[PDB]
Amino acid sequence: TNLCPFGEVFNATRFASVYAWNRKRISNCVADYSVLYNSASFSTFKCYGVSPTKLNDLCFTNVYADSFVIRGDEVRQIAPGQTGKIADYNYKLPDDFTGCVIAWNSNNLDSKVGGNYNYLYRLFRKSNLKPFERDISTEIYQAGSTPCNGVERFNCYFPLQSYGFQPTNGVGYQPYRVVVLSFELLHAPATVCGPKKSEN
Amino acid sequence: STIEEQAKTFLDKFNHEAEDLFYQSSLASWNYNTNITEENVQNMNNAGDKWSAFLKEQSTLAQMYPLQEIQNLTVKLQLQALQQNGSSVLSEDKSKRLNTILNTMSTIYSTGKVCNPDNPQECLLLEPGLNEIMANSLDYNERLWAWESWRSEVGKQLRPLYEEYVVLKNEMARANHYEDYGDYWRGDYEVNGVDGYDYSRGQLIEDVEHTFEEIKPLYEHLHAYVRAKLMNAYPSYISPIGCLPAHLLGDMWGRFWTNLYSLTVPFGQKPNIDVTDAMVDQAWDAQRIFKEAEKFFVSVGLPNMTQGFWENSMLTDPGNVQKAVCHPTAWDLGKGDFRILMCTKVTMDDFLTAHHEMGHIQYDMAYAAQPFLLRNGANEGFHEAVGEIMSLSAATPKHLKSIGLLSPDFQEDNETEINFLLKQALTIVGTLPFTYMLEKWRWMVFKGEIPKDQWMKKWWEMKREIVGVVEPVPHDETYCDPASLFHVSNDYSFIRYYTRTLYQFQFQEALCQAAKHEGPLHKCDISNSTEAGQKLFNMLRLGKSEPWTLALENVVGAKNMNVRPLLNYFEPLFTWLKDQNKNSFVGWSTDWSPYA
Ligand SMILES: *[C@@H]1O[C@H](CO[C@@H]2O[C@@H](C)[C@@H](O)[C@@H](O)[C@@H]2O)[C@@H](O[C@@H]2O[C@H](CO)[C@@H](O)[C@H](O)[C@H]2NC(C)=O)[C@H](O)[C@H]1NC(C)=O
Ligand SMILES: *[C@@H]1O[C@H](CO)[C@@H](O)[C@H](O)[C@H]1NC(C)=O
Ligand SMILES: *[C@@H]1O[C@H](CO)[C@@H](O)[C@H](O)[C@H]1NC(C)=O
Ligand SMILES: *[C@@H]1O[C@H](CO)[C@@H](O)[C@H](O)[C@H]1NC(C)=O
Ligand SMILES: *[C@@H]1O[C@H](CO)[C@@H](O)[C@H](O)[C@H]1NC(C)=O
Ligand SMILES: [Zn+2]
Repeated sequence: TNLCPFGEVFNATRFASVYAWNRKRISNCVADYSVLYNSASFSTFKCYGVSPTKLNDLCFTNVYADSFVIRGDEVRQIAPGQTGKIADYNYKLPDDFTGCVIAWNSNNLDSKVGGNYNYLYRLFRKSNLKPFERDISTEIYQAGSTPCNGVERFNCYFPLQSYGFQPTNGVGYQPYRVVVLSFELLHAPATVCGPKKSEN
Repeated sequence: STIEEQAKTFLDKFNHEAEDLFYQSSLASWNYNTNITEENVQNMNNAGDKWSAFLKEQSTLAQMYPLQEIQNLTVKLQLQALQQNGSSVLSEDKSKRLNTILNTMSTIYSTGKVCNPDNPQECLLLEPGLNEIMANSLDYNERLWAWESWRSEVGKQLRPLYEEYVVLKNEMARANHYEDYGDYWRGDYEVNGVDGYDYSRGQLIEDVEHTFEEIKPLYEHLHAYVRAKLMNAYPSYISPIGCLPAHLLGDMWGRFWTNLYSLTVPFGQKPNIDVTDAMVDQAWDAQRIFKEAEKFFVSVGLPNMTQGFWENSMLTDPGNVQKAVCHPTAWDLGKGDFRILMCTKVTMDDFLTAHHEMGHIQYDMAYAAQPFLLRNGANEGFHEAVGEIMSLSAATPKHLKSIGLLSPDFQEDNETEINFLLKQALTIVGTLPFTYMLEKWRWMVFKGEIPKDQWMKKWWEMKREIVGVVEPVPHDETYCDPASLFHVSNDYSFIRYYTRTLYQFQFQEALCQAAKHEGPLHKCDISNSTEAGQKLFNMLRLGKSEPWTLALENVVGAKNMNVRPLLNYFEPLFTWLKDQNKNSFVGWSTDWSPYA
């Protein structure tokens, strides 16, 4: 009765582009974090502000699950205090992040011979994202001093680019699926508890 | 926003789009080279056409960021590589013309064939026909007929085209702001705007010339030793004080003296060390060979091959399934995808090649994090120098003992080592005057310092003067003997073989210094030395982002090409050669010729 639906998140068929990252609220359910944490599945499992092992002993007000695909060598940017194209322009974790970043190689699912180009990322932006901000706008990015209208297009750029995932790419270029679990602690009744603390 | 930060935004967009498009062409080309079919030819050319067209447009766009306004030298370098114009400076009538000259010269060479004067039906091509004569024949007249027929039948065809080629190429170079086509080629070594590491195009001529002066003693002594041995093999045909006849040198040009080993081996009773039989006894296959090469790089602190390397490489001839192109090649496709294509056989030769080729892969992997256009050797001589030092370590008896291809109770004697160093020098040292002299003739022709009616006169004057080699029959200006060699008639610069050769021993000396090697340099194995691996890696990872003078200084502690490490490698042979020549003339007189 009301076990948290992590399978809906981790085993989801479709994953979002990182610039349009998907959020799922996790509420009113028990969560065995240790079933995930003890998985040969995951290549990254890093927690911040919380101990990965004692997760089953904690309660939280709300838990959020952000999910998206990025390049293998961009996983290091899904962490507090990072910079780079993903951290600055796509998905930004705050310095005081409490939660876990989970990632696994999805070359088998998200690559394709000739290349899968259906995943995008923001390449250009006037400024950096604030933590947990999402920008899905598509205004032309102006890098010069001349404007971007309908005759002048010099030093102007469409802001989103496609990843290109071919199965033969090296590990750093292969697609990785990412789930960021946010453990939120309000002054309010908990709704998500480990198995150890199941009597709310 | 400044022109520089506009240029960096343009480069961000260039890099993302370039890497994927280059990758697709790399894939198509891979598919052809591993599976020859008409269909895959088409894919390869389609993808290569798209890549070329993309580079043409990007070059046009990059032209809008003037170099004046760029401080950041990592940005300036990328822009520099993008706004090079090459043959596009020419009109399209001239550009179409020079391409025709190029393609005619190339086809005249690869289809050139000579026929028995008696029988107009027994004909030979350069490969395998003439080369086989020039490599194995001991008959003065037959070697002479092959040497002369090639140059008179193919060379005379090339002569009018090469003169025109010089004019157009020089025009291109001037419209690209170079003095002439030679100055254009020396640009690969140029460094500007990096304080204390700059290097001018003209300095290459002097540094080549100064380093050659220090190779002359070793060369002269090798020459005199070979000359005495050749008098035994061709009794009435060679003066003990004159130049070596050009058709007796073991290949069509004397480019290497490799195939004189049988005639000049110091100690014919001592067989060379060849672990081919041992590898067959121990049931080695191609996989084992490349696993051993992988072990060698890890032992010095370098990474393993990637998982993709093992899944996607072609390490053996696919034989009855597909047709493949079997030249050993190290492929850097981009996007973390590194491969080797090699039809490996279970021989000592292929064991050593695998180390060589995998050294290219190590270079490629170390500089993958550099921006796209900076992923390359620090100049045209670096990659091959990295590959060659890997064969050096891997062929030493010390190394082969360690891996169980020589018995733990094996010992190197004086005579085998001298045999080895002599063989080495015939290839490595013998090509250096050849390579220098040939390029000097081209640099001077491109500068307009040799008038057309003296092309062959000055060619053979410089052969006699610098190389110690004399034409067996006189040749007038209807000949174009330099174009009788692939690189000349196919438009490839040649000094790279000189600079790379010096680099490789500079690298080895420094790396062996770091591994605390003791004894003669030629015996050094850098395995298990992470201090040597780290010194190499500090240069490898630079790719093309730094001056080659700095990349060199990272390995060897100096900024200059330097022949002393080469001379060091050969020191035991030098002293030995000096003793052998004690009753001989050392040097030569230009005055003697076989036809005087
Ligand atoms: C390279 O050549 C261009 C001019 O050649 C044309 O443009 C190329 C991009 C290519 O498309 C060729 O086929 C064309 O023939 C030079 O462009 C000049 O740049 C200067 C600034 O330095 C500018 O003032 C001029 O207006 C340009 N001239 C023209 C005719 O457009 C460019 O400078 C050359 N690059 C280098 C490095 O020399
Ligand atoms: C995803 O599926 C596998 C097998 O189908 C299952 O064992 C695993 O626990 C699932 N993941 C989650 C988070 O439920
Ligand atoms: C080689 O090309 C042929 C096309 O005729 C194709 O049938 C075959 O599958 C290819 N081999 C490989 C290994 O891709
Ligand atoms: C050059 O630019 C790159 C990327 O913009 C930057 O990392 C580097 O610090 C810059 N170097 C200099 C000397 O400006
Ligand atoms: C390197 O070290 C290992 C273990 O110390 C040794 O067995 C091996 O033979 C060494 N190889 C060389 C080439 O020194
Ligand atoms: Zn090589």
